[PDB]
Amino acid sequence: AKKSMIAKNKRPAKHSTQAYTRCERCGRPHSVYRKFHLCRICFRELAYKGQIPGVKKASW
Amino acid sequence: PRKGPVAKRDVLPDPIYNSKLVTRLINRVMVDGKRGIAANIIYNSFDIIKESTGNDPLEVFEQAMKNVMPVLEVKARRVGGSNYQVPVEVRPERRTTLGLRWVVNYARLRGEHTMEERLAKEIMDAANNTGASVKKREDTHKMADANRAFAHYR
Amino acid sequence: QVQYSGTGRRKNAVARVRLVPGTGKITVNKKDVEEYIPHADLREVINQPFGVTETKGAYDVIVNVNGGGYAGQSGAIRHGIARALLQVDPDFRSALKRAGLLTRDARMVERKKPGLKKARKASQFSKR
Amino acid sequence: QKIRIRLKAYEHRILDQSADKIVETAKRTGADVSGPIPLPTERSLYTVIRATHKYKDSREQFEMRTHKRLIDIVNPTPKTVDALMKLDLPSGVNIEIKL
Amino acid sequence: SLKKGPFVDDHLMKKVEAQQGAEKKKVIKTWSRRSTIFPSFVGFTIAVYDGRKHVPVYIQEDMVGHKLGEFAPTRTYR
Amino acid sequence: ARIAGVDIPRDKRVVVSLTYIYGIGNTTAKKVLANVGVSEDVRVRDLTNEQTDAIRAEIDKLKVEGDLRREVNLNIKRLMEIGSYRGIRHRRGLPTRGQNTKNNARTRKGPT
RNA sequence: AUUUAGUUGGGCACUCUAGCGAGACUGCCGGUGACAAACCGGAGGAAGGUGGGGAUGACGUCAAAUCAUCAUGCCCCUUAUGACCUGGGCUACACACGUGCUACAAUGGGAAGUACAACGAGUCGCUAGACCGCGAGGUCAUGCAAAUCUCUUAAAGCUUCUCUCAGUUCGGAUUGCAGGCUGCAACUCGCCUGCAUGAAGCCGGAAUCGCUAGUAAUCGCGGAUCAGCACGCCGCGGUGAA
Ligand SMILES: [Zn+2]
Repeated sequence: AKKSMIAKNKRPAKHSTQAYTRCERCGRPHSVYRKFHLCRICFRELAYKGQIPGVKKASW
Repeated sequence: PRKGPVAKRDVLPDPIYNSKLVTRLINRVMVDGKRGIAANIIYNSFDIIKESTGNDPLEVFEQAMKNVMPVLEVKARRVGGSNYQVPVEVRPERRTTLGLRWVVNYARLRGEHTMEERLAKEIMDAANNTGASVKKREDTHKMADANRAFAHYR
Repeated sequence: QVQYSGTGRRKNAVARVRLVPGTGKITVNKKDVEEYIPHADLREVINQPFGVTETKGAYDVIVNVNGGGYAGQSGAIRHGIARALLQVDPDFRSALKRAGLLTRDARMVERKKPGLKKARKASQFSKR
Repeated sequence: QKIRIRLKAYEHRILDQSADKIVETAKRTGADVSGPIPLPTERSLYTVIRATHKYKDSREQFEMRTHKRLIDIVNPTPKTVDALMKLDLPSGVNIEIKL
Repeated sequence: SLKKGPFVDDHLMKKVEAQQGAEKKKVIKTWSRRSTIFPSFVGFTIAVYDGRKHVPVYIQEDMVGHKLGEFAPTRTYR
Repeated sequence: ARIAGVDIPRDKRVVVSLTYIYGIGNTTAKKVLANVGVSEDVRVRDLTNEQTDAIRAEIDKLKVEGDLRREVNLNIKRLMEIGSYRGIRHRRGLPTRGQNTKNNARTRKGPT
């Protein structure tokens, strides 16, 4: 039962406190970045793909 | 540790008393670097000595270095697993370590109902032959040459 | 007018010293020796290079430093006297250097690693 | 003097080479250029784990560096204003213009 | 809450507004978990539904500061 | 008994004669002693009887109740006997948020 | 000079930011050492023998774990296991264990004043000033796309009396009341203030673990997922042992 919850959030919400977001290529409800609209692990992997603008590895 | 030796980081003297080992006595009660409470009430306790049976704090600090002084020390050096040690000749580094650890961790053991009268009576004891830290020097004299039954095959 | 310029960097606090010939004071944030500082304003801590150069002196200090506690930015005081004596006396510089007095501490806050609690404090290894 | 622009991007070299290009075009038609002001480069943080199901401790972090430039111009002319309203090249870098 | 406006659900209010000055009924099947009580509700007997099986309760005059779901829990605790 | 309402210790100062009592903590005692405006001086109570009986009447103003436990008993007599679920949860010692009793029983029952 | 302010006269002077550079690389010297590596000591130097720290984990070792990121062959259904709604719950407590926080006290408190940063976040998001509150806060209304302005003048110290040794000016557990704010709403199932009982705790037994220095031990600031919801997390700074 995964394809109901992909088309679920594209509706306008029933009330104001159900506006939760997730990833778009995948469907992780936990640990989505609101400034990205990507989930956790796809940011890491697509960052290793060399396609996300900006982001570099970190060492200091 | 395993590779070789290591430094010891000797302490600087006070800019008030001008004595190095007084700083070593400061830096064993002081918790979280709180010099404001603990070191100042140590100042207050040695001034209590100065006001009652005392003249100068440096001389009575040397008098405490007399009557607490660890003359010997043992260290458990097993060979085959058993309780094996010997009264070793103490370094004046480790002499000061043992003696001031006796004084400070007996000021822990004392626990009198004023936060510096425990220190005042602690250094009135450690400076004037009394208190159980001087009796810890007595008991250190005791086990010196009392574990010697297994310390003469060396 | 006569005034000096000596900078000093310890514990993330630059310290510009406007040293003027006086009697030996401080106006730290234009405040005196204990209008800003508690009793930990000790003699051999602050007034160390006066015992090797301009003995006993001293001259009055103007400075503006923030960063660190009372003992941190007081460590920036020695760099001010170091750069002041650097400005003033070339022949006492060797007596400064053999007594040290100019070796800047390169220490900052240590980098705190993930996977642990702190920079070095590993977690409680609760084996069993 | 009533002309000022901002230059904001990720890196440093493309920003300040384009800054030198537009400083060239500005002080060519007139004079009196101000400084190509380095801004202290606000930095981000992120913290992402490596695995999927377990193993929270295996961190793998990412950050962002955003250099910024401010350019003022003293004593302008209508020609440097025409240079700054019909030339915003390069297009890979974005600018923030005022007057 | 209640003093900055009573929080009573409107169409269930419209179910109980229809029988204000009428006879005290026995059963009104509802959901009864969100609306609080202000004292013009005295006398009824409305079927409180827990989530699995509804259990009714009658209404006295003392009920002034709570809801209907505070008496049929979701426990089945034994 | 003794000199001011109930629960009075003897030869203790004025904040103690309102602090120990079943019904008044400290800040109400602070405002009541601020209404009169007297000093403790220091820990002993050897002062005039007119002030002690005056502040006795000032305690007789307030709700220092010998049947305050009966008041809370009638409050919980209503509370446990409408239904009620918070009447059950009152004796559970658990608030209106849920308190997650997985080790939280040592307050009342002592589950050892 | 003016000042309540560094207003604008003043330029980047010191500082600061970021651009190119120089820089600590056995770079030089004395001795040990076969003249060999290397070692012990100097000189210069801010940094001496890879300055402190990060990114970067070979072959493989362990059927370690991931079909609950996604792809995915094989066996199963497709008037149901697919899909839509209302209430619930994953937060319950007869017990055991791992982790985090608070005191168990005369090194702790209360009244007073007085201090010291860095990393950031920020235009339906942070609140200037003033008003009214024991208070959660509310009210008039300003700024702020950021080196301007909002969180945002950090805490332990410093100097007085104090509880002057008690379940106690140690401490705050559960409970009645005044409330405050988010939401469509805070019994299930958010957080906080204040008023009122003042719980237990009166330094922990085997067995443990963190760690060789601005580090242990300790005190504050911000950020994430987020309308609301940190003793957790991720950093940053402050004091600083053996
Ligand atoms: Zn994704």
